[PDB]
Amino acid sequence: KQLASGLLLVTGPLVLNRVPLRRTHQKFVIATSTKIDISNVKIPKHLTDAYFKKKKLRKPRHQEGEIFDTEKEKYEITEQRKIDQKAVDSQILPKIKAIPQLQGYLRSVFALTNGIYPHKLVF
Amino acid sequence: EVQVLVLDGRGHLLGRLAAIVAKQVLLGRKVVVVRCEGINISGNFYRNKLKYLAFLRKRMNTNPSRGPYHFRAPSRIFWRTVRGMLPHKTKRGQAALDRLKVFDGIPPPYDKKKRMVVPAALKVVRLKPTRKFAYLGRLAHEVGWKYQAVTATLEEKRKEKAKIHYRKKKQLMRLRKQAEKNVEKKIDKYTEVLKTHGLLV
Amino acid sequence: SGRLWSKAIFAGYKRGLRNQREHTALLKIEGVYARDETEFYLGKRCAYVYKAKNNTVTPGGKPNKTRVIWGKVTRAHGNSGMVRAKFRSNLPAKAIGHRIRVMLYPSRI
Amino acid sequence: KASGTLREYKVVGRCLPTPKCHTPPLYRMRIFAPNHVVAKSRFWYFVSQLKKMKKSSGEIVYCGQVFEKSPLRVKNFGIWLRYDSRSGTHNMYREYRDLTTAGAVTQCYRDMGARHRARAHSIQIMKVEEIAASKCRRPAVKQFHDSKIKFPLPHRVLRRQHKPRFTTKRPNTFF
Amino acid sequence: VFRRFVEVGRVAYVSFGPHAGKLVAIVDVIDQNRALVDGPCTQVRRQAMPFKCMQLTDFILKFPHSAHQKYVRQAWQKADINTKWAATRWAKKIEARERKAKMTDFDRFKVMKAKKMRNRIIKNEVKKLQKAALLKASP
RNA sequence: CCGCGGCGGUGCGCCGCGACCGGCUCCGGGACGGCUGGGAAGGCCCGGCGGGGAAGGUGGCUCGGGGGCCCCCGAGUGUUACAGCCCCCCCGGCAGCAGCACUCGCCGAAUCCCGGGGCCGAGGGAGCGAGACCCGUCGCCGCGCUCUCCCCCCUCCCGGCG
RNA sequence: GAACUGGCGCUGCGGGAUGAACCGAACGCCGGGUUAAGGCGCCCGAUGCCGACGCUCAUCAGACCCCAGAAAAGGUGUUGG
RNA sequence: CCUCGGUUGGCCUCGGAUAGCCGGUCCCCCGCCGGGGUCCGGUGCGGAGUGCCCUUCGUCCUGGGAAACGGGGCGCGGCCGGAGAGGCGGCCGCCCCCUCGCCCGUCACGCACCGCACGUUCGUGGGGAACCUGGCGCUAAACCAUUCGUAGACGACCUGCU
Ligand SMILES: [Mg+2]
Ligand SMILES: [Mg+2]
Ligand SMILES: [Mg+2]
Ligand SMILES: [Mg+2]
Ligand SMILES: [Mg+2]
Ligand SMILES: [Mg+2]
Ligand SMILES: [Mg+2]
Ligand SMILES: [Mg+2]
Ligand SMILES: [Mg+2]
Ligand SMILES: [Mg+2]
Repeated sequence: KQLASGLLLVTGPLVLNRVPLRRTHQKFVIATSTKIDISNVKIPKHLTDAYFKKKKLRKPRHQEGEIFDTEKEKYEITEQRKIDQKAVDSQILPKIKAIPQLQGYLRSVFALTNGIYPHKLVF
Repeated sequence: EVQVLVLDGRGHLLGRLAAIVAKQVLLGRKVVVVRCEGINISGNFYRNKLKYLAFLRKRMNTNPSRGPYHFRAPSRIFWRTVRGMLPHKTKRGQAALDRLKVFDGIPPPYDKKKRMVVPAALKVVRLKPTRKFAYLGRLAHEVGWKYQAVTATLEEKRKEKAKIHYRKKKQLMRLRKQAEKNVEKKIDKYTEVLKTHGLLV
Repeated sequence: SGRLWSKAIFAGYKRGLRNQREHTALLKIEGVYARDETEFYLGKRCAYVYKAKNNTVTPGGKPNKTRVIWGKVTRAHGNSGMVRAKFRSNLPAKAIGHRIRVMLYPSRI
Repeated sequence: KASGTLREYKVVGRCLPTPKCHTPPLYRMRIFAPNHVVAKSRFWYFVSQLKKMKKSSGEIVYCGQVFEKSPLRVKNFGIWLRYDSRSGTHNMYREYRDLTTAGAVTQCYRDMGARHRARAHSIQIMKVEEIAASKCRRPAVKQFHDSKIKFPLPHRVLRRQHKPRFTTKRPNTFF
Repeated sequence: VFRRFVEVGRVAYVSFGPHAGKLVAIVDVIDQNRALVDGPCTQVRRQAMPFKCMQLTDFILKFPHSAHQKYVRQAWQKADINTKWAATRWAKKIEARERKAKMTDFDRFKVMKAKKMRNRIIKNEVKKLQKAALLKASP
């Protein structure tokens, strides 16, 4: 589904291409003509943009920056995100397993060779 | 194209070939033109020879050593034609010139490569069949070139070496045509998918 | 693991025979040799990538010697590909006959 | 007069009714012009040469295009026209094969321009008829009267010389 | 030489132009450059078309020149062209040239994977044919 | 004084991305209608009763050339034949109609909708009302609902739920 | 040496390679769009159109207002009448 | 360390004709390989540069198909070919390894860095001084000066010297 802010909520089947539940901009992606029917799947209601909004920590009560904030440099995957990814992927993996060799198609990375040109390509 | 582009000047029209080449080299794209003795110029041979004999007569009479340099080799003849189509007096034009390379025959870093031909400058498509033309190589040998005979011999020796490569290619391609004749049931499901998608009609 | 951008060549600024306007550049994209083919690229973002001596901060990375002048393709220029583009700072003349990427950015597809 | 694809206009005109002949004769002519604006102007040129009347002393009562009666059957056209060269002027007769009579006159304008260098303003076409092949005179047209006409297409020159501009294989012409 | 000519009733293929890719049979010839072509069953009505656009085919119909449209379509229906052509080697060649253009990104992946095996089976087996050819040590 | 507080204005230390709105412009689709010779031709109805005509001459014939006295090519033959073409019909019928079969026009009070690319954002107290008080979400223009009552279809804290 | 109008002088800009006067057009500093005259093989922005029809072979071909080079007379070279 | 930036898969080749070409086969003849003639196909080139080859998310369970005769080792030793600018390419024997790598499946994981650009290759790039590090090695010329006069305005040139 597309979110309320217009950012597209997309996912990679994380067990396949290392893309979790993540927003992406509509104008910055290439939509292909290949669709998989994902009707009757359950998207949890708590996936607003406020969920994926970036959380910030610095700077609580530090004006002169001399002792560097060497903590929080590691963004930690909250367990809540883990269950949501597994929950959404649980009902989407068997469905993508149906159409043959979709996984390898999704495992692959789109690229250009010294042949084809994007205008000639029909996605 | 990152790779250098090799062209076969045989059957090509001097000005028609150079105009394409000059633009092609003004945009980067290092270009090599081999077999410069195969370039053809439109018009009967005698009137083209007179055009170069006129160019021989253009010369600074006070000091010809500073006058126009009448290069005689067909490569140098073609190279000079391109030089007129480039801004050679400016830095951009000089840099473009260095990207070009011209050869008589085919020297042996290039004979092992697939030559290319431009149709927009071919004598077959640009000249009416009932028109007289002239060879650059024959014209050059008649205005001072000293290497018509040796190039023709060396070019012939190159041709025979190519035939051996072509007989081997046909041998290996026939062997491959036999190969798909053998493996047929282990390939049918892979042939068919390429057939649904336009490859191998 | 992918080229991911169209490769084009800086052909020169828009000009007459004796007046050149450096604020737009003419780019020849490999593979497009007609006006009607250019419709795909008419809004995409074109980048000119070069290197220098001093290191310059790289977003999402460490400092390096690469610098980029950004721009975007405006409208087709004449009967055979060779679209014309505008850049934030007018391109240096040393880039003529060099590579400019067309970056497949904002896509109407 | 410039050109384009010519169109045949029938133009009917007359003088304003002067209180001497309250019903002046109506005059009709066949004008070949790119558009009705030019056709009306060409009408007065031929009429003022023909009879003593001007645009000020006359009017157009009708100016409409004449659609081809049979634009789907090949036919041979005979055009009688006169034109003035660098020397004195001449009367001339030519024959053309075309589906539409306006298409024949267009051919005549190009053929006249290509051979005798006669610009369109130098040409006045007086007569255009549908000519039966038995009555044709120009061998250029007589050679196309055969129920079992037979010819190949000998030299098929490559016209896509720039798509691609670079290719390993030289083209072939015979087909 | 000259296997095919420009006859009355010769079927030609409109390479470029408004009716590019269609099939048409000429009815009459004009001024060495235009021909009165007409294809009733190929959805191209009767009109003049220059000789520079059409592509001559081996198919020939028999009917009088300047024949009316009803006679061409029946001669097109009997000994019908759309099955001889289209299942001629030329036609399936251009239509497969069309399929390649229409191929989508997912399809291009499947072809790339399929072509990987296709050449793998060929390449690993031609090596068996050459090694089988090496057994040549006869005087 | 503190809150990673709100509300107002004013900002960003640099480098950027996007959104909608408006002005200007270049293009792209989709559909509607008018006029004409109330379009010209054209398509189907094996067009049906025919009459007439000729050749870029069908069949049939004549002479000359080849393939197993039999089958193909060329040249003279004319009026329908084992093809066709043109005019007149005594009259046509149906469909579509400047054709999403791209033959040939001019148009929009007889004209509307949607989309894309590019450049631009100038200006800054518009409150006749409360006697403004958090900041004028205001003028003109086009609208929607309520101060009237009923219905109809999804729904919904639902109330138990099979 | 005169007549009418325009221009140069006093005038920059685009085109004519080049040029006081020709052709277009007259000017504050800029962004977008579109043109004029003129152009679009390459120098050099633009025809890298599957441009239309013909004519023309030149052993001094021809190639665009002012303009920068030609006549009388000839040709069984070809094309049309 | 100082400096120069480019680039962002490869194509390893008949000769050529165009009013013709390309491929394949059966018989004759050139010292068990080519050249001819028949026959067979394709020819808007599909044995196709509008083409071909490779194709990269990495692994772990885990089967089915391909192969096993294989790959990769700057590991070695050796052979052969290329002189037009060979500056290259091909091939044998030994040694390490594993049935791994190629398609279709089973199974789960990796910073999933929370929308963002210069990302991705060539590349262990080219160039310039310098330290350490081992092994194999070599121990010279030019110019001046001085002579010579086959030379000479001066330079330059020809010359000689345990
Ligand atoms: Mg309409
Ligand atoms: Mg403001
Ligand atoms: Mg003036
Ligand atoms: Mg003065
Ligand atoms: Mg003044
Ligand atoms: Mg000027
Ligand atoms: Mg001039
Ligand atoms: Mg401007
Ligand atoms: Mg010019
Ligand atoms: Mg250009």
